[PDB]
Amino acid sequence: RIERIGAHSHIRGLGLDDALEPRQASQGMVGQLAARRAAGVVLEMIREGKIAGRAVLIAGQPGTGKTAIAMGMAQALGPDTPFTAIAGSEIFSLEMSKTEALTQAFRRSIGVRIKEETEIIEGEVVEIQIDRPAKVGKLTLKTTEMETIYDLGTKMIESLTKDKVQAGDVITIDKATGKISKLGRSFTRARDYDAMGSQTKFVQCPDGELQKRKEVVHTVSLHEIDVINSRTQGFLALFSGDTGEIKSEVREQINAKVAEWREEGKAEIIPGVLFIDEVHMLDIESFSFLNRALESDMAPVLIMATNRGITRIRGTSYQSPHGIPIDLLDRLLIVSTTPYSEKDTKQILRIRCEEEDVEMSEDAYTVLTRIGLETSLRYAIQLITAASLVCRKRKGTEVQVDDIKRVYSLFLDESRSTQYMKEYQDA
Amino acid sequence: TQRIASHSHVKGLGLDESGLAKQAASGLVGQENAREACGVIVELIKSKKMAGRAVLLAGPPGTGKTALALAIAQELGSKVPFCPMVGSEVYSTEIKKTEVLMENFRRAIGLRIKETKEVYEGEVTELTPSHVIIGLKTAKGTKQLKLDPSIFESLQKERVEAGDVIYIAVKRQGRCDTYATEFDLEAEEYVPLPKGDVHKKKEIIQDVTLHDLDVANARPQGGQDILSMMGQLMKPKKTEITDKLRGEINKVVNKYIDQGIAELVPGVLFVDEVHMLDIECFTYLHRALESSIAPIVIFASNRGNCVIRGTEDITSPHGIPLDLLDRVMIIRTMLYTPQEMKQIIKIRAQTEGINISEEALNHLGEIGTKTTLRYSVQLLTPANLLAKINGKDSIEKEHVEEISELFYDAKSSAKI
Amino acid sequence: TQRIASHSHVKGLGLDESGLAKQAASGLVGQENAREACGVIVELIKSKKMAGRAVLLAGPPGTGKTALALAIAQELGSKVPFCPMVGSEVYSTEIKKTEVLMENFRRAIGLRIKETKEVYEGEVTELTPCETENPMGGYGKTISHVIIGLKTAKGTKQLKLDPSIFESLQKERVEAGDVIYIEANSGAVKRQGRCDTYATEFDLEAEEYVPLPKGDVHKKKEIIQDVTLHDLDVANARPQGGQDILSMMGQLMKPKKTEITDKLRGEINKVVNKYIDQGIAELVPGVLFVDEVHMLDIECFTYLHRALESSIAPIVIFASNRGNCVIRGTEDITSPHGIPLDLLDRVMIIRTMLYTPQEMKQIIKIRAQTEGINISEEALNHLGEIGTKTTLRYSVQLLTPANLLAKINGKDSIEKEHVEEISELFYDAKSSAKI
Amino acid sequence: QRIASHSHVKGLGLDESGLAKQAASGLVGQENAREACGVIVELIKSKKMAGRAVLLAGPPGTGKTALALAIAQELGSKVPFCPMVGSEVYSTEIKKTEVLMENFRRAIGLRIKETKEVYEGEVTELTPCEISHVIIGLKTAKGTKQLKLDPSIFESLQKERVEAGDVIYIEANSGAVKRQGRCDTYATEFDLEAEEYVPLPKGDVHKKKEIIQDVTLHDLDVANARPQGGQDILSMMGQLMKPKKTEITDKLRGEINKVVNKYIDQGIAELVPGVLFVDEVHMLDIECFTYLHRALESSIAPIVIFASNRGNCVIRGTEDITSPHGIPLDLLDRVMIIRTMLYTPQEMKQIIKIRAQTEGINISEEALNHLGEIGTKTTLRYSVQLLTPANLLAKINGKDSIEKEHVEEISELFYDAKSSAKILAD
Amino acid sequence: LTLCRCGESLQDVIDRVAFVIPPVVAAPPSLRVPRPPPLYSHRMRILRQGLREHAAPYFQQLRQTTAPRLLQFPELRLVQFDSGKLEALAILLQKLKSEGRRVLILSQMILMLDILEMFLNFHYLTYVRIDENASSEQRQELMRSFNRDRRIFCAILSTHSRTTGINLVEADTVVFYDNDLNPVMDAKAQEW
Ligand SMILES: Nc1ncnc2c1ncn2[C@@H]1O[C@H](COP(=O)(O)OP(=O)(O)O)[C@@H](O)[C@H]1O
Ligand SMILES: Nc1ncnc2c1ncn2[C@@H]1O[C@H](COP(=O)(O)OP(=O)(O)O)[C@@H](O)[C@H]1O
Ligand SMILES: Nc1ncnc2c1ncn2[C@@H]1O[C@H](COP(=O)(O)OP(=O)(O)O)[C@@H](O)[C@H]1O
Ligand SMILES: Nc1ncnc2c1ncn2[C@@H]1O[C@H](COP(=O)(O)OP(=O)(O)O)[C@@H](O)[C@H]1O
Repeated sequence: RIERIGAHSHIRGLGLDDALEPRQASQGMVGQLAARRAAGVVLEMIREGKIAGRAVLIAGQPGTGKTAIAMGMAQALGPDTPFTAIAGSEIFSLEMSKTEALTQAFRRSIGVRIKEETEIIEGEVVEIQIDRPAKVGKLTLKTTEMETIYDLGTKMIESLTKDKVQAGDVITIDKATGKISKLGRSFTRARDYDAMGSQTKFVQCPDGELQKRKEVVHTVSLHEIDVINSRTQGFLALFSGDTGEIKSEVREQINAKVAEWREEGKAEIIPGVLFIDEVHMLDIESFSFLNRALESDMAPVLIMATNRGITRIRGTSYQSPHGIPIDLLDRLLIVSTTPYSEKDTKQILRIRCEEEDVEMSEDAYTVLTRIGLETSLRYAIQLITAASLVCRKRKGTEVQVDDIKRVYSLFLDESRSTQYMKEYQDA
Repeated sequence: TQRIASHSHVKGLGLDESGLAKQAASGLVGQENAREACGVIVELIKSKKMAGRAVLLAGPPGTGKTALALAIAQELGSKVPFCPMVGSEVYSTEIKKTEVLMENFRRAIGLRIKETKEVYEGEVTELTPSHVIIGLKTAKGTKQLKLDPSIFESLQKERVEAGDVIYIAVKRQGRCDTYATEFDLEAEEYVPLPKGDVHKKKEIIQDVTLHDLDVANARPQGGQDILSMMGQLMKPKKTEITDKLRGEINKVVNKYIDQGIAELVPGVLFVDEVHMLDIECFTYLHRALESSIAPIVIFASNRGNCVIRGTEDITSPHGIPLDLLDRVMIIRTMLYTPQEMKQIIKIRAQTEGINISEEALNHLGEIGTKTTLRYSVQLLTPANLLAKINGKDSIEKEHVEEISELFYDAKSSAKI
Repeated sequence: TQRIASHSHVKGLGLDESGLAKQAASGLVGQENAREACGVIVELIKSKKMAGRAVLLAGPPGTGKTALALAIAQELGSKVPFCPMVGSEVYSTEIKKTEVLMENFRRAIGLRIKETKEVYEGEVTELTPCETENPMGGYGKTISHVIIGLKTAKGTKQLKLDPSIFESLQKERVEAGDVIYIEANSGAVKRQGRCDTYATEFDLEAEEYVPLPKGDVHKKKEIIQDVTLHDLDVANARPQGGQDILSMMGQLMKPKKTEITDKLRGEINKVVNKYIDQGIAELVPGVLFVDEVHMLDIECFTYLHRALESSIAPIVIFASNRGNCVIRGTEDITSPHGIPLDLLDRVMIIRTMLYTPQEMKQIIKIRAQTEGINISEEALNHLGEIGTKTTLRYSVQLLTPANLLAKINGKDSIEKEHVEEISELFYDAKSSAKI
Repeated sequence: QRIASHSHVKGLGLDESGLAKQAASGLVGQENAREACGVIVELIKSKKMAGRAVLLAGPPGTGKTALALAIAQELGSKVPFCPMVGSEVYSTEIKKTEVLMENFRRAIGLRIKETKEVYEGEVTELTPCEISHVIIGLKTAKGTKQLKLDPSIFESLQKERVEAGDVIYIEANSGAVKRQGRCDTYATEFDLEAEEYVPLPKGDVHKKKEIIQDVTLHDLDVANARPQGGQDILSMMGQLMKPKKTEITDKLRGEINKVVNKYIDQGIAELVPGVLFVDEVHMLDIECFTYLHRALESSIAPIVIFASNRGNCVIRGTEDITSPHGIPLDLLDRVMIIRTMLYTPQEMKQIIKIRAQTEGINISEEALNHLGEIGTKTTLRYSVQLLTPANLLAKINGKDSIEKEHVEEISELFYDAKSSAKILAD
Repeated sequence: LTLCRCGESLQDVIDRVAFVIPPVVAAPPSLRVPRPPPLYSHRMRILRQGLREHAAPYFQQLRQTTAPRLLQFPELRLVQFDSGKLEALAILLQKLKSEGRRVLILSQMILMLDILEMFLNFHYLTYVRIDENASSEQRQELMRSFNRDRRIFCAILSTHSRTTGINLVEADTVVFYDNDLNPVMDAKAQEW
């Protein structure tokens, strides 16, 4: 519950209507109807997943809400669909090539819902009488509507001895493997032992004696390749990034078995999204790889964001729009974000204030909207926070003009920093 | 259903009996000379006589060189391996670059080997022990096998009532014998008694590539000696040596071949984005193509006359040096006309599952010939979604117009 | 050993109750607006309401940016963690730059985890009161309870524990006369060792005899452990327990610091939230002071202005000393403070003016005081004058050598002659430029 | 013998008075550089100085490497001589500075004087008594006795699969090994056991001899850079990086130096400083020259001979700084520079004749003149290279010696750098 | 602490690792072995000493040795999914067991009997198979074991034997999995 509000916490989805009509202000967003409708339609395409290898480029001036609309789409997509957010400079690893990192990122945003039929027996253990030779045992499971006694085997008795199960424990035994899983207790333990005090759990299902076809959908991403590349996979799946596995017999074989599962009804493919923020940092080799990697059937939807116009492509000398080669730039379609006006800026500032739980006068809102239209929006939020803190220190109830104007001089913007920078501190 | 891809519409070259390139067939359209050259190339591949040859599918962007190579692969068939590669793939941080290209050349080649495996299955009746005289029982009969100690099982593998299946080089405890009536609740699950004979030999025609054997003999993981387990305990790697690469492997493969044990299956290696490879890659490819054991390689370049990477001083056509560019045949693909653009747009819409009206198709073809064909191809799906939202089953001109208004092409974004 | 560091006089921002700035601000002098901004941002940190916020301590060299940084750090107190980092440390040959930055961000975040355990200890006197066989079945011999006579230094208290634990008692060598470590819920017995009262001087053995427990038998030990999120990341990264990890050749290379985002985020964050909302731990976000931020590559800034966008990112205090300079890793891309113009928009710039000659004199005097050497009025005036001429940091470095020269010359206080001689024996770079 | 490029150089060619003869010991001319070489070789033989540097500077093909090999030969195999190349410093698993320090350490050698004795004995007489005391029998071709050993030797012996009738070597201080069979294993007619047998050893049952093993400090460092084996720490598999990344100097090299000094004071060890010949010095980076001009100043640095072929050029790693000999002025100073002069046509012909005599090729008078002319035309190395195929063709054509026709034909067949560049303009 | 190692909500890590293991090594051979016709005693002795030293720490056991996978057997689910008849049979048997009625499964092919055996094992339904291989007395013994034994749920018959030995019925529920439409077979089959 203790998680602080970040720069994109004010947004909590992409405000859209039944007909995908964008709204002025909803779900923490304001203005920018065109790019928001583009986000809505690409999100509909993602949730459809019928087509693979689609790319979208979010372009615009800084502070136009590129990362904002990206996080909004991520939120609107909701759980059950992977959304791999990554920065352009994260692919540069000292233990795995750029192409390998891109393959990892692509396969990481693809999920397979594996269906598994289970048969679990549950109930209340009324009698767990076990005859230890130092071989024979019987279990008396009880439910709210029926009871049954089961003769325990040697291995089952040993498993029960492993996980201590006293009378009155709510357990869920899997008839397939016999794994002992304790859920709780139905009553106290004799009220006499001067220890082991806990709370009592609710009774089990009436038909819990034998659940026939308990369906559990195990969801896992296509990053499962780490499970095969090495005999010990937890080390690679948890921390180790040195996963330069062999592409042959791993990628192709896993894809083939995933197709077999999809055809045989075991699992279903759920393509996610790969959001590369500041994609301009990718080397030209990474762009050349994305050009071809984006053509596979397992290719997720590649959302990208650029904050530049004509700029040199990293790893070469010639320039291209958005710092992306002409090929990949032409392949994808671009979503331009128009700057926000004064009203939109004021509304965004008000939404941020509401998020931060801070209140300020109308004149404060006006002067702060002015300052934000002049300097920037993020700087306006910084001033919101600073003025709220100055007001709290001042013992006031709401932020007045005298606090925003004070923190404006206390904290400087880059435009004024460079102005006072004429002291030639260093070069 | 299977999700659509970028090149899932191409099914093959779609040539006539004499190789005549039809206007449109097998998903492809246009590029008659290119598709005829590709027919000749697949004939070469099927010949399985020449080795080390290569071809360059150099052409302007959007001509379909990649889709063309994928159609070539489809036409060739799944038997002959077709290894796709990106120029950036060669750049690795654990294996040498030229060695990456070498292992690619190797995996590109296929090999179909035949082997007879003796399998021992049945419920274990006796497990008395170095050599272990195990007893397997099946519906046919019982046999006391004089198995070797190397197969002695470490895990539970109960002495009795355990169903085991062994083959000569690991054992698999299938499941517990069908004693479900002995106990009412037991952790172990049961399977029926195997009906097949204990000792059975089955011939499996397995298809593998030469690089599989290469990397396997490089760092084997079989055997039972402790030194082996300690060697393969952690950090697998690459960079097989040339002496083991050639020599022993080629000799054993030729042995299997001339003895009827295996059958060589030459494949293809599609090195895409060759225009951005370093000069070292080209210098190694010089000798690679000039080898009696190198497979066919299909290159797909997109750049024109540009500076070769790794030198940043000298320029050459197609970003490939002249000495190499001459070693590979050139396939010149031309740009599609607005009519062909509209035709391929309609083909993709049919494959992609989208219904488009005549006016909508015309507007899409116009937007394509104006900005880019692939741009309209990308706009196809958004228009279908807009139609669905608006309740229209088929796309109309207004839908594609609104879509274009929402999404700006690369050219328009650059104009801004 | 006091081991006076370069600048240890700073003890805090020294702001008045009203939040304004004063001269004697707990060691640090001058820099009114800068210290007020430091107070505002430290109040922000204490609020623990905002995350991913960065501040830039831009200012010419010698303005004491690191000084005020350590001041605000001390003001925060040892309670919240403070991870100092320099731009050069990001360049690692084994782990990528962005992952080092993320590890530093994690270190900057603290987390106090409490743990209360009810345990019983004392000299055991085992005895099983015979009880009639299970009344539900037939007859025979059973045990319904097992009484353990735990004897502690304060007294004795018999515990009628559950009989099922008898297996644990027999498992370990729990004989009458030894100290056992009982657990309330688990019940597992862990023998500490025999009582020292029986440790005869003639018995040769160690680690087997332990003193009697002091206090009541029932002890509710409350312990708190403060570990940063990076500590938990590292702990959950590497394995432990068998699995042939004892190998030397193929395992001694412990520097596998490479980390993935799935483990870093996700499960760890969820378990942290579970411990927080359950009452087992309390999150404590700290601060990440990054001096020489201009030394980072553009591949580092492009990841910084994305990590700062996360809700979990802590407060970062950048301190750039250079001016308009080309960004590292870029082709003649000049930007203010050597930082891309895109990141400067996300940081609050706290400008620091140059110290007034009077402030120079105050700094020299307080540094001399901290060093513990008396300086005459004339010597202090000469030190202030030379600190006005050249860089101020040169004067403070002339105190200890001048002090030693004075002590060796037979005098206690630093006379003007001593500083005059040291200025000719040692000089600054501005004068050394005369090649 | 597989005559090499510097085989005829079997010495430096200095007389008793120290002057360099006009032509002797395989060398011809170059009296000044030969005198400098004969002075620095005496400097090295003095064994008193340390870290002194030398630079054999001069145009290409002047014999600087020949002079280095002559110095090495004159010094003799009793002192280490490490032939080193600049490109070798660019290691992938060890830093350049560390490779340079390892080469410096290799350039220092010490002789270990030790008198070891053995206690070979018969296993059939194995009769322990008490595990606390054991006795072994001795039966050689010259005598028979018995010995008494500490039970530790009996443990180390039973560790090996000893059998009756085997020859076992027992050292007086530590160690033991088995030799199977003493003319009794093949007698019983039992088949082989994957090992070869050996008859009983001759000589006395107890032997003693003086031992002198030439070991260098780098060997000690490498041996101390590992756990030495023994217990579970003995784990060793393929790919083991025996040349580990680096080894600290204060706590590892310092201890080696201390123990060496101790054993020298005790008279057990004798130090013999060697020479470090670093060829193609211009290939080293500036960050290597800066550490080299400082490491050779230590009290333990040996004599280092340098050789810079190319003249003034840009220093490696700088791209802007240019210094003579491709070496910075910092390292250039403090290094005695020995200038090598070019050879005259008569000296070239004499060197060609010496090469022909050494390699076994026989050349005629007119043939020698033509070969010397072809050499002075472009370079002596071209004539040295053409000398062999000339005699090869002569043998093919049935001629024992080389004539004008054969030399002219082989010169027209192949081409030199000058000729190649002349025709390369096409 | 405990982690999920994946995106699933909650599940045993062992189950996670056991579910997804598609690939097996393509062609792993044994290790290379130098073959010098003479083997010097020194190297062989050193190698034997090394093997003995490595075998001494056996207390670890390498946790099953983590041996590679080389078989990749087919999933048991495919037995049912491969045929809708078996899915309908699963539904019917689940219904009948929820009702408590035994089942008498009738099939014609012995291979189909093995298929039904694997299917019931997938459903954990205890069964007793009576086929032609078992002699008349063995068939009667199997029928007697099925009768009066409420722990046995299903009974599988071949429908091609005489079956004149069966005497008593338990739950009066029969399932004709296969239909033969043969002249004499079906007649006497349905009759008995
Ligand atoms: N539509 C919007 N609604 C609310 N805040 C916005 C919006 N657009 C931009 N911002 C704010 O501007 C700052 C930077 O803009 P951002 O959302 O990152 O877009 P961009 O990626 O173009 O900078 C952020 O702090 C963000 O909160
Ligand atoms: N001959 C063709 N027939 C049908 N569609 C084509 C043809 N050539 C190209 N395409 C289409 O053009 C799109 C891009 O072609 P592509 O293979 O990427 O060209 P390139 O290889 O030059 O990048 C593909 O999605 C495919 O639909
Ligand atoms: N206001 C001040 N009062 C006392 N000492 C100061 C003050 N400002 C700077 N100093 C001194 O300056 C020295 C270093 O300052 P520092 O924080 O490193 O600035 P910069 O990093 O810009 O050089 C410290 O040793 C400290 O003693
Ligand atoms: N003084 C000499 N007398 C005889 N032969 C010489 C003499 N100097 C050089 N040579 C020969 O000339 C060749 C030059 O080789 P080298 O010493 O490598 O030249 P550089 O001076 O470039 O090192 C050597 O092979 C050597 O045999």
